[PDB]
Amino acid sequence: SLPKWNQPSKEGKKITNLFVNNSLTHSKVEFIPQEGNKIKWYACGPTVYDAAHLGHARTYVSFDIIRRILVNYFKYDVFMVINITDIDDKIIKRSVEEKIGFTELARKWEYEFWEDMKSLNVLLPTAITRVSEYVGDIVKYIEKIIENKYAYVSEEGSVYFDIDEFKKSEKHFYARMEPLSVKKKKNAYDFALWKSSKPNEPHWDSPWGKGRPGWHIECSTMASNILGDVLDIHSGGIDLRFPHHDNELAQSEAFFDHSQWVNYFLHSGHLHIEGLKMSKSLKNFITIKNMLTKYTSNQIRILFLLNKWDNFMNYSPNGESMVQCIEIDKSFTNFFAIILMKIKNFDLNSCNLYWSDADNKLNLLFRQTKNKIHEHFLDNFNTPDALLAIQKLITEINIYMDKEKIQIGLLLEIKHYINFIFDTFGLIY
Amino acid sequence: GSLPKWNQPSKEGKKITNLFVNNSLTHSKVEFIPQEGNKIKWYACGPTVYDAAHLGHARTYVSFDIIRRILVNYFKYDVFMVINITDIDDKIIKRSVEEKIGFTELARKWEYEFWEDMKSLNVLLPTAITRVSEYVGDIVKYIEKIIENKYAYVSEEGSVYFDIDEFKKSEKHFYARMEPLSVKKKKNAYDFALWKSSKPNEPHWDSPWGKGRPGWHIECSTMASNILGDVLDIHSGGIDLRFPHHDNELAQSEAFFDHSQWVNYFLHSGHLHIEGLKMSKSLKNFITIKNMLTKYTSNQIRILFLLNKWDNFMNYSPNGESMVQCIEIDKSFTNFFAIILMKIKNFDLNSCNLYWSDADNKLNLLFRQTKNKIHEHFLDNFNTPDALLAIQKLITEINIYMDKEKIQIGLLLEIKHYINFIFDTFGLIY
Ligand SMILES: Nc1ncnc2c1ncn2[C@@H]1O[C@H](COS(N)(=O)=O)[C@@H](O)[C@H]1O
Ligand SMILES: Nc1ncnc2c1ncn2[C@@H]1O[C@H](COS(N)(=O)=O)[C@@H](O)[C@H]1O
Ligand SMILES: Nc1ncnc2c1ncn2[C@@H]1O[C@H](COS(N)(=O)=O)[C@@H](O)[C@H]1O
Ligand SMILES: [Cl-]
Ligand SMILES: [Cl-]
Ligand SMILES: [Cl-]
Ligand SMILES: [Cl-]
Ligand SMILES: [Cl-]
Ligand SMILES: [Cl-]
Ligand SMILES: [Cl-]
Ligand SMILES: [Cl-]
Ligand SMILES: [Cl-]
Ligand SMILES: [Cl-]
Ligand SMILES: [Cl-]
Ligand SMILES: [Cl-]
Ligand SMILES: [Cl-]
Ligand SMILES: [Cl-]
Ligand SMILES: [Cl-]
Ligand SMILES: [Cl-]
Ligand SMILES: [Cl-]
Ligand SMILES: [Cl-]
Ligand SMILES: [Cl-]
Ligand SMILES: [Cl-]
Ligand SMILES: [Cl-]
Ligand SMILES: [Cl-]
Ligand SMILES: [Cl-]
Ligand SMILES: [Cl-]
Ligand code: NA
Ligand code: NA
Ligand code: NA
Ligand code: NA
Ligand SMILES: [Zn+2]
Ligand SMILES: [Zn+2]
Repeated sequence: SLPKWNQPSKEGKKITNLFVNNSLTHSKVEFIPQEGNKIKWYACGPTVYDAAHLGHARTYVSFDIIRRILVNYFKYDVFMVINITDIDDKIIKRSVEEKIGFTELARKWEYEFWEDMKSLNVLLPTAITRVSEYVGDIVKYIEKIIENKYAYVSEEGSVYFDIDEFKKSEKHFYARMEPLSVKKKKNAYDFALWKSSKPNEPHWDSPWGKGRPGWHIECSTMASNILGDVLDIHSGGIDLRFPHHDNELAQSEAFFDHSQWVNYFLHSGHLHIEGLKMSKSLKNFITIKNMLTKYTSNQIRILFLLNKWDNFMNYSPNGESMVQCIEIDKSFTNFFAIILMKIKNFDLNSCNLYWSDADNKLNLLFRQTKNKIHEHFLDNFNTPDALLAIQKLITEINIYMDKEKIQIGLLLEIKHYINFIFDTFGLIY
Repeated sequence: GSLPKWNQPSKEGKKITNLFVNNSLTHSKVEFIPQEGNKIKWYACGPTVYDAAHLGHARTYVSFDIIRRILVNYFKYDVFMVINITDIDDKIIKRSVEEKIGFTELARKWEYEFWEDMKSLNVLLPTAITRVSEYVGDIVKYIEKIIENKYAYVSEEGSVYFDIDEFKKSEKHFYARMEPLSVKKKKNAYDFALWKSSKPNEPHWDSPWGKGRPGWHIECSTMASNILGDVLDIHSGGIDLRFPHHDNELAQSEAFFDHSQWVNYFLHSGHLHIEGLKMSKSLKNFITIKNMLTKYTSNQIRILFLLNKWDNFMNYSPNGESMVQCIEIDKSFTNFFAIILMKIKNFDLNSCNLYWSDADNKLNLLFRQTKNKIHEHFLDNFNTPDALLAIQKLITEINIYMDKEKIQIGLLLEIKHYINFIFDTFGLIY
């Protein structure tokens, strides 16, 4: 009578002993691919009606880092999909007051969104799926949900998910991740898959009449069509856990008539500003473009690296939060300057190369750091502690370069390792 | 039992990739297992610095550079690599008297040129460089311990010789583990000098046994032992060095530590031949690395080696016959990057429909197949020839997809990043 989770079998799968905080189990569990070393991942994208703000940046940069860890560090094979919500009540209302038109507006703010991602060094996904391009597939998806007796059609022409029918099934549980958050309709908790459209509203043809997709049906449709019956990872901010993500699971479970559409559901914590979530609704937001007029990409990525992806974070404006980010950015910059110049200008003809005790000591700390970072990454993508490991290492390399006789080959190897980690962080020096 | 036995490392607590390597100790492909965790301690015999390096030298150092890059960059093993510089040697001594420029100055000259040649070929420097001139004191202490364990004796002239018969008697010791069939002052003709009493007009060093110079092989056991210790994961070199140089290193180090296995995996690269014979200084058939670089680029030379399995022999056709294919491959890669970078830049999100089409699905399917083919090849004793071919086939389809199909920009980025990742593992630069 309470929801259960099935862990993937380990037979035939890439095993790293990675553990992640899974919202389906409300706990840290071992990450195991559904197939081989493959990771099918779907991530909720923006509604393109306005600029993106620092809170959006927190989620997309945090999960960009995680993706980089998964691909660049652990050498998993990741296929990532992001939707663009270019049809929405919000897009419609903003397009009338601006009088610029449904599509011109969606395309404008989609452009600015990818430009903002580009500025933060956020990698593009393998696939981008616009809702406008998938309306035909949404209708076919909805039709099968009805064919499976888990959705019904109102007289106005709307289609609603039948929660009671879905629960009835022993194979299904509704609201797996937030159980306690639960005239035309059967039950008040039923939500629309297809919304009948007024003559003055944009609409699409359907077997049930002119209408528009409902709030959650799009994400289940596109992810199912591109990634199929089992997603390894589905991600988003914690606010989307209920009702958006829980409703995605009900739709996809109802469509495929199975019990687990997602193995691992990851939720980033919110960025708060003066104790409240950064939200357009609260008019407390800092745009990404505004943030880049005072701080660089490396500095902003360091800020997110310092805050565990799954915890809440508080941003103090006026740069109180960014002081530490700027100090770390400075130490990284100067470190690379010295080690690069020393590498480039080092002359072997004049240098004595005997492997000294200081060389042995630095090397030992270097290999210890590699292990500390590996354990940190396995521990739910603990970048704050991995970043500290790099800083401690750099403190000792700095001492060695200044005083000790330098083994050039050792310094090269150290530079290569730190480049590799910084590429995993998305830092660029 | 008249045949050497090999101890495979335990698998418990160690990184297992299912990599297989051609281990000259077993004369076979065996699963590679680190001695400790994911660490690999690796020692590689370096050059003798009395002259220029040639294409055969290049083949071995580039081949093992690629292998090192695969182990580190692809499989994420933790590798410590040591290369010696043989800057004391009969040849160095003979040339420095003919030139009258002086022993260290001459060795330092050709050492400089060796490293400039490696940098031109994009060969990464090892973690540790050990000059013999810097380790002669340690060489002497090493010899002392070998004598204390009764595995070496001192001639009256002041030379010190390894005692093969004493060494073989031990049940724990077997002499010539890798070429069993290749086996006056001395007890037996098969004994070899660890320390040689000093010839007149030759440089010399003090020792408890008199003025002398290290013998041919003692340096490599000494430096590898002092920095890496009693068990090397990997020891590498050209196949000609397997016997007597590498088998004698094993006898020296086993005698020093009095144990049974100093090296877990011994890798020997194949020779580069020119007109059916090994490229050799003695045969006067060699092409210098510098000479080669006036006609061909680093990428082209590395592609030449990528196409030939590291442990096979390869025949180099001169006048650029063998380099024709390499230059074609390098040009196709250059054009590929020029094109894919332009298409990425010119992509307009307003301009393009982004629906995940069946052509997008087909290219992606091929892309993931290529990743697995390349993984299987790297596990298959570092089969770069078959991996390079996999990249070439993929690039051909990406070229077709770009010309006609409506392109998924994110897919193209992922593909370009993977190819950059594989090309970095190859030491290619585009
Ligand atoms: N203050 C905040 N802190 C962290 N993440 C935040 C956020 N606000 C939204 N998201 C997240 O940003 C993404 C895009 O939001 S959307 N659907 O376009 O409004 C979603 O994953 C939200 O949870
Ligand atoms: N385990 C390791 N230890 C040390 N250096 C390592 C490394 N893995 C990669 N590099 C290094 O990281 C870079 C690979 O680029 S990439 N894949 O896009 O991040 C190169 O500079 C490698 O030498
Ligand atoms: N024709 C050839 N093909 C491939 N490898 C060759 C080679 N000649 C020498 N080496 C190799 O190049 C390295 C240089 O060492 S030394 N003692 O200075 O010559 C050794 O590992 C030789 O086996
Ligand atoms: Cl499952
Ligand atoms: Cl993302
Ligand atoms: Cl991979
Ligand atoms: Cl506009
Ligand atoms: Cl940037
Ligand atoms: Cl600044
Ligand atoms: Cl902070
Ligand atoms: Cl120097
Ligand atoms: Cl970097
Ligand atoms: Cl044995
Ligand atoms: Cl052993
Ligand atoms: Cl090498
Ligand atoms: Cl010089
Ligand atoms: Cl170069
Ligand atoms: Cl033999
Ligand atoms: Cl060591
Ligand atoms: Cl020799
Ligand atoms: Cl061979
Ligand atoms: Cl040229
Ligand atoms: Cl050329
Ligand atoms: Cl080049
Ligand atoms: Cl060839
Ligand atoms: Cl490259
Ligand atoms: Cl490039
Ligand atoms: Na139920
Ligand atoms: Na919520
Ligand atoms: Na014996
Ligand atoms: Na030989
Ligand atoms: Zn969604
Ligand atoms: Zn050697």
